[PDB]
Amino acid sequence: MHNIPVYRDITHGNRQMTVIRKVEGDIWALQKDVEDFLSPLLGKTPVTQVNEVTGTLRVKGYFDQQLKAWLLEKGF
Amino acid sequence: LRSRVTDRYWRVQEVLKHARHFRGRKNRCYRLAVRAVTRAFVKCTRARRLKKRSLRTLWINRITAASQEHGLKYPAFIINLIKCQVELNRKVLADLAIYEPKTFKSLAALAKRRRXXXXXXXX
Amino acid sequence: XXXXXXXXXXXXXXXXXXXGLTELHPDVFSTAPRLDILHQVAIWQKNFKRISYAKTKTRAEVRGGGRKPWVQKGSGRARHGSIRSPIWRGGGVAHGPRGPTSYYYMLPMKVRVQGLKVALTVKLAQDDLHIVDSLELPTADPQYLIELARYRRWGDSVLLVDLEHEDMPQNVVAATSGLKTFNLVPAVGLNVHSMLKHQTLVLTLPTVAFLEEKLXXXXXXXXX
Amino acid sequence: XXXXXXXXXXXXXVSLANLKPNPGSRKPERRPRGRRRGRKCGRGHKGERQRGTRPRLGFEGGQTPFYLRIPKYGFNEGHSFRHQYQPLSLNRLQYLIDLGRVDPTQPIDLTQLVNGRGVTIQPSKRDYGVQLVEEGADTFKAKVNIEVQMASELAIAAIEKNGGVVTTA
Amino acid sequence: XXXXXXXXXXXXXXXXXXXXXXXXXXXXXXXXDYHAEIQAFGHRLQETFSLDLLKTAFVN
Amino acid sequence: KRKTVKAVIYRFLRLHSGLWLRRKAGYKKKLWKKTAARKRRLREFVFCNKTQSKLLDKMT
RNA sequence: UCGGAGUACAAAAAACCCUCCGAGUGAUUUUAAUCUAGACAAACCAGUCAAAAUAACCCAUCACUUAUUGAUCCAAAAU
RNA sequence: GCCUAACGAGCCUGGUGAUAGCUGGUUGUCCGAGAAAGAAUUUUAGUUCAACCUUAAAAAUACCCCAAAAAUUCCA
RNA sequence: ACCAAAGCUAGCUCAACAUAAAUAAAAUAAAACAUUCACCUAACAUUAAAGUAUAGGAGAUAGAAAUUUUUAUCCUGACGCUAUAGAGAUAGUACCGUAAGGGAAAGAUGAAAGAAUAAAAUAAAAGUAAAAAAAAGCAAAGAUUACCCCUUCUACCUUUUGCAUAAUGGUUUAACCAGAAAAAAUCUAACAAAGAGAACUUUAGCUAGAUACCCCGAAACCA
Repeated sequence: MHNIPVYRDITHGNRQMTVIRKVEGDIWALQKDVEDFLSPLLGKTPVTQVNEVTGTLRVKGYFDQQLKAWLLEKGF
Repeated sequence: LRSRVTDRYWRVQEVLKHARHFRGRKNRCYRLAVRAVTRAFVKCTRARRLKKRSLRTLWINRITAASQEHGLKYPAFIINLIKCQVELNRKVLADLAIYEPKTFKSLAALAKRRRXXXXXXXX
Repeated sequence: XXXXXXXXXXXXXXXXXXXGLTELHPDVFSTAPRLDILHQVAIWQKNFKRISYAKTKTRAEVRGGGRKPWVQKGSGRARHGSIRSPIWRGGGVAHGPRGPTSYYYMLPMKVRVQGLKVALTVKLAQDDLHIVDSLELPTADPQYLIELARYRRWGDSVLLVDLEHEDMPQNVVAATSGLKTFNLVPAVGLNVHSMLKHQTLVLTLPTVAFLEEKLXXXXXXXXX
Repeated sequence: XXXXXXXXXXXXXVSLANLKPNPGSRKPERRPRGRRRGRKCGRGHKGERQRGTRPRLGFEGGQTPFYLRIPKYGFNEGHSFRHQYQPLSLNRLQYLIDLGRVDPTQPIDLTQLVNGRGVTIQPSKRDYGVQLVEEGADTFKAKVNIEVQMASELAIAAIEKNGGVVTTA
Repeated sequence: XXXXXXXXXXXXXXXXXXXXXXXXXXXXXXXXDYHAEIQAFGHRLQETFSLDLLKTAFVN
Repeated sequence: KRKTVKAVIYRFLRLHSGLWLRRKAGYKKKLWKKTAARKRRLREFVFCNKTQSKLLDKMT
């Protein structure tokens, strides 16, 4: 199989946003880790979690490379 | 398929319930009842807005009368009350102008006193 | 890997026995049940069962003629065409149901499958799901079933999925005869509609076997 | 975490009456009846827009249409008689090698590529050929035989370089 | 349902031409007991004693 | 099902991204007084405006 | 339909059955070969300027300065 | 002129729910924002994109704008 | 309390199953019109090819074929409707026209007449009940008395730059009566380099659901 889901969301034609799906463990801790990781790099931490029956991690920027690398090396 | 059922009849019943005491078909027919109801509400708002104006004018007239009884007019009394730092409303002032002539007589005396003192200080 | 352990209580269903032990591992269980999927599945199941027999007659389908009732001008009356017009009390409706249709639609396999799966999870975690080794009804009478449901304190509505439909007459005969509380259905005929219809689920070992096989094969086919 | 929180509390057993959609799932369809937009149902005052007889699309109002002022070219002439060839990247191939698919030379063929869901269906394409456009070919795995209609120069290059076999039919 | 509202409108319209006399026992909707009344009577007013004499006071 | 307008299909070309392409008009005749550069640039292609490109998209 | 000068006072644009003149071209000599940036104007469609590279040499004047034309499909001297 | 009480071409039925850019009409509540003219058209009582406006998201910055300069056109 | 409403039942729509001769047009669409026009007269099954190959004042529009894929009976009714709905139908009657033809309206007591059991008696219309001291009123409201005079206000709707307008529509009441189309998109979910029930799409897509384009009217033409 392939490691982790990766959702590239398009709100409009020329506009792009990043979307992650819950895989292993609780979403809160991983979200905090995402904030702490993206804070020095981006300068800000615009991380938002949308949870109904499952969850969606949405941030402002493109971290997807670091996303895949992180969730790969971690193994979750 | 739906039905007209009692909905329209109940709405008409309500409007006609509010259409009571009206004259003629307006207390009977539905359409004229509505047309009269709209006007009734508009007149309600407008008259409730102008009620303060009517009461104010009436009070001003009464106070003007009670003032003219003492030899001074309404504007002079108003000015004197302003310089006397009196924030008393014209409603209570009119009530005193009716039931309690003594208080209004005192205020008029102080008014003439302030007017005479200002006219003597200006000269 | 989190392994869920469910206890299967074997009932010999004669009377006064709640004692039985079997270790079950229902990997079919889901963390959070989807209300949206379940609702869509229910709505769809309600949708494809619609006959769509509603019929009316548009002004063109009215038996009445298309002749003009009077002259256009000079008559003093209003301008009017055929009396089958919707403005006439002798006419029909234009926007009416008369034109037929089909209210059903094709729902993706993963959606309905995950629907049955999630529903099964709901019934599972709700304690309303019980697993047995087999089923016995030696006396085969309504009174026995009623007093059994009352003594064992089962749910108000219990859906029994046991048989493969090819055997065991003694059970089916009494179970399918004049019983509002209990409902019968083969293991291969198990559906989400039937589960959501009842407040309590009771399954046997072969039923759970075929069910978990079908659901694991569909989950493995949906994951791959 | 939600399983434990749902199993901890005793709910209403979720009767069919307790079924509710997620927020924003189904739209509250707008009905023209009301004082919100008066009597025109959003069609505006008069005009031909009000009528159901309103003019057809692709019409500029009687002035010379946009498409009529445009010259002609053989762009559409191609889509009919063109010979169809589908390019395939070596990255996809090495990806198939890394997916744990069939290793040996003999069974490998286009059919096996069909069964692996790695092929593009060409029902409307007559005389369908198979071509290979090079990409993702850096340090790709070795000893893999590939049989295609016509392979590009860099494709045959890349394949033969690592010891692969190119079969041209 | 339209039947319940038609029955309620008919009962409310029937009570206009017919006026029933006031009853003392059916006056209060909830059950009327001696202790409840004297308890509230004790909670409202400052001080209340002699429950027997109090009950006797309302007896005719 | 909808019928695509052939008038658009012939003289217009849609890419995979949804971009429309058309030939420059004016090259057909009366080139005697026209500059060779004009004809040269009229023999090339041009992309349609998004407003009209959408209209041509709905017809394809 | 188009161009110029006023109405339309020191970047644009701006009407009337307002007001002056001009065009569907006329002539004399050298000749405008291939295409890469980047802009003006512009609802659509039509119009202007053009560094620079390559191959081969080493457009211009009058009609005050600009005007002096025609978007599709269909025919022909032949491609 | 007449051809069954109205004949510049009868009446009945059917095509037919002919066509109408016109005219006469289009029903419950509350909240926020909120339009009067750029060129064309066998076109002026109609249309097609600009001049506006509304919804839902993103990346920017924008204006009132003084002296360097050409009532304005530009910019602290 | 008067004319009056309110209480039921016939009745049917649709799906499935059983069982003495001879090229019709035109109105219309292409906002005119002239070549042209899905459609209709008889034969013409599903998936996909495909709105493709082509045709067309190359305008509107029209539009395949080669080829592909398919399947055994037995299991009946209603998220169709009631005297304005559903067929017009208690009926092609009464009646109209020379004729062809056009075409209606119309029943309720109770288990039992055993003829006073019922239960409301409120829709527009007049009776029980008229204006009332020398006073003005798009018809009320604030005050005021258990009623009124005084003071404060230019009908509704439609059409318009603008209507109380002496511009339009309405006797009143009841009832009937006019926004039903998803491509691309926004949004809710399924899975994800794959989606989707052997059909298509796809440099984050794909699938499913949910969101926006109403009626009446000619003078005439043709058979």
